[PDB]
Amino acid sequence: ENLYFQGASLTEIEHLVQSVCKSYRETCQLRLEDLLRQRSNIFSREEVTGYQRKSMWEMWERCAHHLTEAIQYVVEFAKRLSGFMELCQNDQIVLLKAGAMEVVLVRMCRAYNADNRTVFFEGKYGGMELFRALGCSELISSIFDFSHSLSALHFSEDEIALYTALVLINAHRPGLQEKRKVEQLQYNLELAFHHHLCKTHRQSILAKLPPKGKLRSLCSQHVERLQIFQHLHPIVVQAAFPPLYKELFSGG
Amino acid sequence: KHKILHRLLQDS
Ligand SMILES: CCS(=O)(=O)c1ccc(CC(=O)Nc2cc(-c3cc(C#N)ccc3OC)cs2)cc1
Ligand code: NA
Repeated sequence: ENLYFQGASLTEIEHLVQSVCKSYRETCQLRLEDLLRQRSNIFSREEVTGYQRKSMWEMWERCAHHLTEAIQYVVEFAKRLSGFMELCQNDQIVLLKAGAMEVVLVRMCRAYNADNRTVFFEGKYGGMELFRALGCSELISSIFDFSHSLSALHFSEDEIALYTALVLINAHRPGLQEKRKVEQLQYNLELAFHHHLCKTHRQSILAKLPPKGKLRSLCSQHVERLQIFQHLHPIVVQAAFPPLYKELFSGG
Repeated sequence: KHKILHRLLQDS
């Protein structure tokens, strides 16, 4: 079905590095150069106040829409990823349901400026205070902290490509039917990532990477906060939240 | 139901 569902040679691992990096470059939503250039474009005190005065539900809807747009690029990344389309549909959905948000959270560190603790949102950079109307301060602060920690690693685009491919191809996801096929694909993607680190003298980041339960904790907190919001504004979720967002985070 | 993911995965 795919070469990467079996043991791969060094030459095949080298090809996998290139393939993953190409798939990422074609699906990365925003260019790193564009994000870096925009660092000087910061929301004014008046703009921040405007976001803070928005209703909780208007702010949740805006953020759900932005997250859904980012997730759509992750779905395209998955489709272009060696071996992914050779998995069964059940397993493709299991992997995307569990991993799409995790991939977005990792990608987000490119849009986060560690110098002033701001994130690119709706055309400009703003601090965590921009999200005060959401009423999930702990989750927002946890996401900013995570982006800060990833930013300290100074990831290259290729490192993000390989790391996010691994976040997605996780054979430990509950519900996988063809677990052994996923395990082999994961092993080869682990080799590709570690090969690239070895070749670029970046193996020192391995001990500095987030622990696996960190991404899981952020995703669990997001689903919990959505459930609290849904109790407060159920018709907002039913009428105005993106269908893909509901399919992933509120069982449809 | 998985209405959107199935469609995105099937669209080439
Ligand atoms: C991901 C692919 S990318 O190309 O890097 C890219 C494409 C588009 C954008 C703009 C955008 O959507 N910004 C958003 C930021 C947040 C958000 C971020 C933090 C953080 N730290 C905390 C809470 C948050 O919301 C409560 C939600 S939405 C950014 C990056
Ligand atoms: Na960054």
